[PDB]
Amino acid sequence: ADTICIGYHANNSTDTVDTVLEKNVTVTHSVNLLEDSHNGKLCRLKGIAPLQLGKCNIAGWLLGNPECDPLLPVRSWSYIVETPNSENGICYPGDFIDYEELREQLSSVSSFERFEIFPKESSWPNHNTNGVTAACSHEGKSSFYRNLLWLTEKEGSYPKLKNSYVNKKGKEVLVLWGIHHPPNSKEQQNLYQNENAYVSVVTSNYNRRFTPEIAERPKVRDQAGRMNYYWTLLKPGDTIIFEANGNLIAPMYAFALSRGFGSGIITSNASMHECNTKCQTPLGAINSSLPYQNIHPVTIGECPKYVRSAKLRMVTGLRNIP
Amino acid sequence: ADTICIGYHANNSTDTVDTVLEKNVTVTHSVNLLEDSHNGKLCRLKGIAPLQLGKCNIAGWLLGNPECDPLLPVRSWSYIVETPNSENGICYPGDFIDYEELREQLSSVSSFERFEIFPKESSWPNHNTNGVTAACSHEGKSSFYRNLLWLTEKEGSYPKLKNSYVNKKGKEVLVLWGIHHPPNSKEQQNLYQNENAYVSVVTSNYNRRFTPEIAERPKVRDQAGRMNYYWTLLKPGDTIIFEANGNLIAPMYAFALSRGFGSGIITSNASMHECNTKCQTPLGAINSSLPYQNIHPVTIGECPKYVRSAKLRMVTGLRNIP
Amino acid sequence: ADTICIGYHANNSTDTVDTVLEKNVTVTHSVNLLEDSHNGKLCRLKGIAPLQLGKCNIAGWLLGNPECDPLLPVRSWSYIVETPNSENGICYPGDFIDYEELREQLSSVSSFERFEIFPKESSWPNHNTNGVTAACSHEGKSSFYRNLLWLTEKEGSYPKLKNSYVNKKGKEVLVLWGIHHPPNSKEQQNLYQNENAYVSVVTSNYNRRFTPEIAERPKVRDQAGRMNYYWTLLKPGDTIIFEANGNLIAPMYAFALSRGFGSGIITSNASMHECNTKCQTPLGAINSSLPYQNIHPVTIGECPKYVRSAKLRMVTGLRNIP
Amino acid sequence: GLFGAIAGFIEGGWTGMIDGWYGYHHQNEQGSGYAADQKSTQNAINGITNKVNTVIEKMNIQFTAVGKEFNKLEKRMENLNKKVDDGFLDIWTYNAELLVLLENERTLDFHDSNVKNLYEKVKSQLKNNAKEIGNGCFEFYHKCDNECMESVRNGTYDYPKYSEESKLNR
Amino acid sequence: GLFGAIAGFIEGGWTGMIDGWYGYHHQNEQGSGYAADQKSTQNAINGITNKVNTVIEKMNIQFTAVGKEFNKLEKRMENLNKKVDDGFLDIWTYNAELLVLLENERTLDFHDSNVKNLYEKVKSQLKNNAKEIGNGCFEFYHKCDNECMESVRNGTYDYPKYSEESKLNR
Amino acid sequence: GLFGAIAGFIEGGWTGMIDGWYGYHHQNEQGSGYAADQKSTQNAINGITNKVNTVIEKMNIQFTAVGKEFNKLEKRMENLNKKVDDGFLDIWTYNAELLVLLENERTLDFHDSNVKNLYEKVKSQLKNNAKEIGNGCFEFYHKCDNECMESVRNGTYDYPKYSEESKLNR
Amino acid sequence: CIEQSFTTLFACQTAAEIWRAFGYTVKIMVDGNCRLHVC
Amino acid sequence: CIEQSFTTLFACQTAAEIWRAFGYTVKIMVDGNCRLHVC
Amino acid sequence: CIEQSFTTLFACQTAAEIWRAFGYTVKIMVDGNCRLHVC
Ligand SMILES: *[C@@H]1O[C@H](CO)[C@@H](O[C@@H]2O[C@H](CO)[C@@H](O[C@@H]3O[C@H](CO)[C@@H](O)[C@H](O)[C@@H]3O)[C@H](O)[C@H]2NC(C)=O)[C@H](O)[C@H]1NC(C)=O
Ligand SMILES: *[C@@H]1O[C@H](CO)[C@@H](O[C@@H]2O[C@H](CO)[C@@H](O[C@@H]3O[C@H](CO)[C@@H](O)[C@H](O)[C@@H]3O)[C@H](O)[C@H]2NC(C)=O)[C@H](O)[C@H]1NC(C)=O
Ligand SMILES: *[C@@H]1O[C@H](CO)[C@@H](O[C@@H]2O[C@H](CO)[C@@H](O[C@@H]3O[C@H](CO)[C@@H](O)[C@H](O)[C@@H]3O)[C@H](O)[C@H]2NC(C)=O)[C@H](O)[C@H]1NC(C)=O
Ligand SMILES: *[C@@H]1O[C@H](CO)[C@@H](O[C@@H]2O[C@H](CO)[C@@H](O)[C@H](O)[C@H]2NC(C)=O)[C@H](O)[C@H]1NC(C)=O
Ligand SMILES: *[C@@H]1O[C@H](CO)[C@@H](O[C@@H]2O[C@H](CO)[C@@H](O)[C@H](O)[C@H]2NC(C)=O)[C@H](O)[C@H]1NC(C)=O
Ligand SMILES: *[C@@H]1O[C@H](CO)[C@@H](O[C@@H]2O[C@H](CO)[C@@H](O)[C@H](O)[C@H]2NC(C)=O)[C@H](O)[C@H]1NC(C)=O
Ligand SMILES: *[C@@H]1O[C@H](CO)[C@@H](O)[C@H](O)[C@H]1NC(C)=O
Ligand SMILES: *[C@@H]1O[C@H](CO)[C@@H](O)[C@H](O)[C@H]1NC(C)=O
Ligand SMILES: *[C@@H]1O[C@H](CO)[C@@H](O)[C@H](O)[C@H]1NC(C)=O
Repeated sequence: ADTICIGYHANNSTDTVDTVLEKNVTVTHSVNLLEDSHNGKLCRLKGIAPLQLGKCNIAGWLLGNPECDPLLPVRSWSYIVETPNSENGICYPGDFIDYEELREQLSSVSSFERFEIFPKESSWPNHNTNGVTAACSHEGKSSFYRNLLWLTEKEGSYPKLKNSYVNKKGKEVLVLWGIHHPPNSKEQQNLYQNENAYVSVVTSNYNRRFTPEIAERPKVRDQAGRMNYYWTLLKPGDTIIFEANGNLIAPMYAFALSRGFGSGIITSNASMHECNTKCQTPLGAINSSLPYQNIHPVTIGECPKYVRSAKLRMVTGLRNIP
Repeated sequence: ADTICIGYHANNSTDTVDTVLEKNVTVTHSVNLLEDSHNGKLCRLKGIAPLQLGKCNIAGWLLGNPECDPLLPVRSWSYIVETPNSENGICYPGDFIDYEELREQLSSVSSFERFEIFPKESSWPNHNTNGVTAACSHEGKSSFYRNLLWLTEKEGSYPKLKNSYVNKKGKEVLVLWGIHHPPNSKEQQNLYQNENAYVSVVTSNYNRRFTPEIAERPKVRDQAGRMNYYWTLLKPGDTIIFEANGNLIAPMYAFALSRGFGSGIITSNASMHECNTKCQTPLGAINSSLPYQNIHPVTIGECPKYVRSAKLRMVTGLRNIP
Repeated sequence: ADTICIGYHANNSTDTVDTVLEKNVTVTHSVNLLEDSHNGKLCRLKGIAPLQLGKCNIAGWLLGNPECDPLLPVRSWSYIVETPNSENGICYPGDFIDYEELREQLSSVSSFERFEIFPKESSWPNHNTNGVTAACSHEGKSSFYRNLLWLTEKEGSYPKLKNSYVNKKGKEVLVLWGIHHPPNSKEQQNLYQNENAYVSVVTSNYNRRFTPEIAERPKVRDQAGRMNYYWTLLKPGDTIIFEANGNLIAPMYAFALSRGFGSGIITSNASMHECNTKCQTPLGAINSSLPYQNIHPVTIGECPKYVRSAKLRMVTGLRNIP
Repeated sequence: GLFGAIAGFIEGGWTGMIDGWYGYHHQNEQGSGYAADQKSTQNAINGITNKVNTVIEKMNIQFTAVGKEFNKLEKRMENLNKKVDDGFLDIWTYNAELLVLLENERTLDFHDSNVKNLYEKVKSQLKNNAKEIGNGCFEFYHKCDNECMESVRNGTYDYPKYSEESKLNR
Repeated sequence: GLFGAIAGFIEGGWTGMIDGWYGYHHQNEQGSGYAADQKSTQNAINGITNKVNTVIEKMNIQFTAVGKEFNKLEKRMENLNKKVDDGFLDIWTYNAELLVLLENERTLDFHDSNVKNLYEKVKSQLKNNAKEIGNGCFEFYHKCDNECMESVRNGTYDYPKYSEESKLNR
Repeated sequence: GLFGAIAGFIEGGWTGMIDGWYGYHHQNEQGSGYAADQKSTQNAINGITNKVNTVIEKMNIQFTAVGKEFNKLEKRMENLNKKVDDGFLDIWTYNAELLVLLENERTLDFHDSNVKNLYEKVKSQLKNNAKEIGNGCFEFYHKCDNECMESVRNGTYDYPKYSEESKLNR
Repeated sequence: CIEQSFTTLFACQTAAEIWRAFGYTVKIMVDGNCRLHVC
Repeated sequence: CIEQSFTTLFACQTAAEIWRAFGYTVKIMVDGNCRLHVC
Repeated sequence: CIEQSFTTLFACQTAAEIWRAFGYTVKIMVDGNCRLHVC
């Protein structure tokens, strides 16, 4: 006699999923939700290449450490890459004050204009501007930071100075400067004339007076003196004023900042290729529609959500029983 | 032949819900869990009206900026409202140190007693107490903060002073004071006599020595000098001591604080009405038993849980098939 | 006629569980997931006893307050217990700078070697090292911290001193020192000779110059002067240098630190017993395989996850209907 | 749906049954009418309202939450605070929406199950004294007046009582 | 319940069936007794214990967690730390309680389903060699000794073997 | 499974049915073959793909997330930041895994239900014009050519049409 | 008649409206609990 | 023929591959939505 | 006899007590896994 049977699909699938009641159920159809593949490359993001600091770090870059000269013309970037070798930073020893905050600020900068805030020949008429140091050597000559200017006595005198810059860039301007602390009083006298010298820096939302601390520190890069490095953000339309009768390492170049969201600083061992991505990790770029990934918690762009999971597979079909 | 059928309710409901398998299912009964309605008003909370700072900010309020005089008698409040116009703060230019921390402290204060910690006529017997400034003008006359006192030389001298207050209020006492920094040495001499002056302030858990910084700043409100503003909380039973031979802007009124939980500072464009609520947001008050709301993340009182959702509707009845 | 019936188990269980649809369902089998039992004791962790500070706090312990002498030989511990009576800390009044950070550092220390960084008799050849104070009395005699050394003038002079220690321990070395602030100028002169004295402390990642502040504070423990207390971590292979012409309370003993994970500082009223646990809370130790506990959020070791719940019971069997 | 009854072998609902979610329509010599099944309706309202209470109990309130301020050199702390606020908001938005979606699916399935179980309960009382005619309906092989109908509705139908007359008819 | 069997058409449980969650009670000339169904009991214990393991696996431990201290001018940081601690505790308390409530509902429904499927399995073996008498019970139209009973219990009942004698009796 | 059909009373699947998840195998004088049931297959693909979309919609992206730095005297802040990062990661890992486990269980049960409902639908059309022979199969008491078979498959089987010839045969 | 007790006002209000939609009488008693007497 | 609309690319791709595994024809239209025309 | 393997001690203990409640014999082997030999 004739028959009809009701039944369900089976196929050759070997994919498995877990449920709460049962592990490793073989199923006819399923989909992986966890991305574990990346291309092992640093890529452009939305077309724009990252800034590779190489053997330089952020401090070497923004002060203009002469070892970092290849970075000087770069104006825009999609993220910033340091490496475990990013070591060339300050070259004349001292401390960089609020460095972590500066790195945090830079993480939302997408481009800047490097400009001459105090032109070297016209800004400091009665001071020498040519001071260099063997601690910042370049091509076998004593040199100095490309964005700062060492002011010293001229003809035996270091008269009180006052210079100011009005921010007409329509953008925040990042100003860096330094304070020099000689190791002894004759260096103080030789460099700056005035034994009891001061520096002050003033904006509408920043004010600090600096007094040098004369003392012999252990030698670092052959230097017994020290140089501390400072920064502030000058708001649009504000004025910054520098006053000193010694010890000021003056700004020469500053940075008009353009903000963007989604940038950041990462550390990476990967190599730059000519590729483009929507999602970069320090291990490689991700090109995926999957909702989750277990590749890396550090992400630039628009990336799957990081989880610690080893497997996330959703069944769509049914128990496979061929 | 007779019949009986088993069946289910249908009605004229057009409400829909979503499930995981299916969107926009029309159902016979359901309930909205997401509150999206507020009354567009600032209200009292549990009976107590908020403190509306209006054109003043916290600093103008607690220093007693003369523009803020209407605030002087208020003793209790349920929350504090600033507006985008809350601009009258310090009137003699300078910095307010640890201002964010002071705002955070004030967020748990439900009332205070404003009291004369150092009575003007008896506290400073050998100093003038009448100093005013055009930077803090009121009714067309130079004036000064209502809670501080500008001490100056009397008969050509500014003798060393020491005053102390013992906290017998059984509450923390908020003490504010200021440090004046003249623009030049003749002002220093004229106001305070002593060229190398100091101020010290001491409690059991606070101690600071202040030394004036004489220098010409750009003029702000026509002032080249500066005044920095400081605060501390004097614990019950502790003593605060002020010592100076110049430059002290002395406390005159202080605040015995009563703590409560659930207060806060909000910024709002809404208007005060004669209404009462259990839940206030910067957009309006909420009167709801619903568990969630998408109105605002800033809440005073006991409010539904904020979520970004646009719809949360739970079905209670069944698929509606009339 | 013969019969067969299909059915389900029932028993005498009175355990209940809740579901979403129904509360207090009596079920045949179930398991409690929420641990609410602890043994009411402080125990060893993985064999190692905790450090009980007793009437001392961290500051009294690491400075060597003479009241804390029983702690001096302890070298390793599994966690640190303070009590509500842990009050003996600094004995000569002053501030302990970055104390919260020091406590946070100590929370990952599992042992240390207390060693003589500057031997008392050889380190300070032209200074007295025997200064004591009644503020740090012991056994009815003026005494001093066991890990620091009060240097003073010898034969009327306090010559400029410079001492340094090179860290050859292969571990971070915790160095503590103090800065003394006499109440008046004759004490300054009597103790240190030099009226305008300074102290400096220098490592590769620490540098500070201290200048005493001479003034009469209210008396605390009968002292009008003050002593501030400082610390730093000297990295392996680095050198720390002390320079002074007065006012230095010198390091004498320091601590070579061994790091471990999972340690911490707790406050507890419980008593030490001869027991061992994998999980300690301030109320008692937990010995449990359950996934959750509602005993305490503070945990040392490997503990069930803390939740606020009063009951978590999972049914494993079925509705019980005897 | 999972139990095959609602929008399934009973193709539509009844606007005429106004006094509960599940029940009966009868037709005999005396007339026709709708009547909700009171026990399953009442148990289901008890279950569904307990479910609402349970959902609400677990998250329904927040206490005062106000902004914090950070100065120009506290950008890391300000970003940390914002990461915390955004991250908790992400989690609670996810939790709230998914709890409602999942409970909605379960609620519809629960109603489907209750209809299916009421149908099977009647089926097992009538046995072969009635025939299954489609769409959730039974046609009796005997006369079933309102007393007989009520005994079906309250689960006390007496199969032996009508079985001889049913036997003759089918 | 969702499958209509437990607290449903089988109104109560059996304290006399002590060796599993589901099974059989028989009565014939040789006697009467209870016997658990071993396959469905064993599969269900396997499922339920896997479910416990899965729940436990996802959250069962915390490592050292101790308090932090803040000075008098670190109230924002102290409040930020407290917001983090309270917020994580809110989330884990919610997660733990709701996971247990939801899994408890599913567990009871799973048992109900297993009883229902065991009933239907016997029903489909016996066909019209027995009659459904209520409360999960079948009454044979033939003599069914213990060998016959065991064949029902282990799913190898031989309908043609007894069908002539059943036919004569009904 | 919960509905007793898949890996249940229909013991295995069909590699020969390649055009949907559920359907029919027939055998008559004209031949034999497989055919998916198009309506239940299409509704199920619609449901399952909506479920995937819903899961994905609720969590599928993170925006830029980069490390923060802390100096040697910011260890509390550094630990606070790490507590936040680790705690959110714990929660999202738990959420993701448990959502998939729970939805996987529901998906398999959904397929089981669809097979069960298709079986019962055919059963209720054929009534006693066919006999239930085991393993999801019916054997007709009448000749059922391909037009008859298609009417079973599309839910329009005409029981009165074949009932006399069926009656004679059983 | 039927008694229900609710720890949330919302669920109490929700339950009352369903019963009333089917023609039942509902008396509400607020006492942390919200209680329904349904007839 | 059948129309589906998806707010996620992933679900769109997932749906297309299932239909195609059963021999259906699928045209995909990307338009925030991803739409399937299934025949 | 039946073998089970558990990644958590808790679930192992839970499973052993259920089997034993029904009269089965359970031998436990702890080896990260906890294993049950059920007879
Ligand atoms: C369910 O509804 C049925 C039908 O209304 C109820 O059964 C009826 O119960 C009444 C009891 O008052 C019976 O009346 C009695 O009849 C006997 C038998 O002849 C007579 O001797 C008594 O003096 C009395 O009048 C009636 O027979 C009976 N009808 C049927 C069809 O069973 C039943 O009580 C209801 N059960 C529940 C749980 O609501
Ligand atoms: C389920 O239980 C039934 C009933 O105990 C088992 O069936 C019985 O299996 C035995 C096999 O040892 C059969 O004995 C054999 O009988 C034949 C037929 O007359 C005889 O020729 C052989 O030499 C042998 O003695 C017995 O007939 C049979 N009884 C019935 C009622 O089928 C069955 O093995 C069990 N199946 C499982 C999967 O546990
Ligand atoms: C489900 O499949 C069945 C079987 O293929 C379809 O029923 C068939 O429908 C056709 C309509 O073209 C019927 O043909 C008509 O037959 C009548 C009756 O003798 C004749 O007078 C007409 O001129 C016409 O040729 C055919 O009888 C009918 N067969 C059966 C067994 O019912 C049905 O249309 C399909 N339904 C759906 C919803 O797909
Ligand atoms: C991202 O991955 C997709 C594949 O998943 C790439 O799309 C393929 O591109 C190749 C060109 O090399 C085409 O031949 C294929 O037809 C495409 N496949 C699909 C499914 O679209 C895409 O190019 C990748 N994008 C980037 C930026 O790497
Ligand atoms: C909060 O809202 C409820 C309504 O949801 C208000 O209660 C109503 O108050 C009016 C008076 O204007 C009464 O006539 C109604 O009978 C009340 N309805 C209910 C459902 O209780 C309540 O007054 C509101 N409270 C506030 C403070 O605005
Ligand atoms: C932790 O608790 C378990 C019990 O849950 C203890 O194990 C028992 O130890 C006693 C010895 O006093 C034995 O006689 C029992 O047979 C053990 N029972 C089980 C179930 O293992 C264990 O000793 C406890 N551990 C600690 C460190 O307290
Ligand atoms: C499995 O089946 C698919 C679809 O029918 C086919 O394309 C593939 O070649 C098969 N693979 C194996 C290994 O059988
Ligand atoms: C819908 O039904 C409700 C309840 O029967 C009734 O009160 C209302 O007026 C109806 N509305 C419309 C638009 O039919
Ligand atoms: C309940 O039943 C268990 C298992 O049969 C038995 O061991 C126990 O003694 C009983 N307790 C009571 C109070 O009946």
